[PDB]
Amino acid sequence: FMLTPGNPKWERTNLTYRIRNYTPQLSEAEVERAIKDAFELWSVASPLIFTRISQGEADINIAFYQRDHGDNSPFDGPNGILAHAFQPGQGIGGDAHFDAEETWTNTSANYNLFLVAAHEFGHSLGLAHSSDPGALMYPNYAFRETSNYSLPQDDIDGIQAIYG
Ligand SMILES: [Ca+2]
Ligand SMILES: [Ca+2]
Ligand SMILES: [Zn+2]
Ligand SMILES: [Zn+2]
Repeated sequence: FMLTPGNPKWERTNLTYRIRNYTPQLSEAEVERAIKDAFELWSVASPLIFTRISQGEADINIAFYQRDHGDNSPFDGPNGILAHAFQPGQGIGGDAHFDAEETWTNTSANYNLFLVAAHEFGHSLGLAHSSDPGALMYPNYAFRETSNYSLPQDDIDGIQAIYG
């Protein structure tokens, strides 16, 4: 596994998240379900608890944006970069942005919002990319059955190394 340089970590364990907007490819429910299940993989392997707020200042804000979107790291249209996240911190820290131009799905067709969100959430929690091709934290996307999905061992090792 690989930790974000500088080892940034949340000095807190109950963190809140907020879904600022949705993608019209999927229903709101399915979007909300992908995010919830994505936060839970990490949750069952660490002491972190995740609470959703409908509005207000959450620790981790989630949003789908296009090209330029205020943070100096414009997305690039279809394919290529799918999403990105900010390491732990106050402010934009912890935030996860998804490319609004992608095809978001909840099947095997590219892309599956759950596998990508669970990936972004590791970064928001302080993990960098892993060189283990089987880890969720691998640089490039790959579909894995999601129905009864759980965190690969290399990723468990990773949040464990950070949070215990
Ligand atoms: Ca893209
Ligand atoms: Ca934040
Ligand atoms: Zn962004
Ligand atoms: Zn990544």
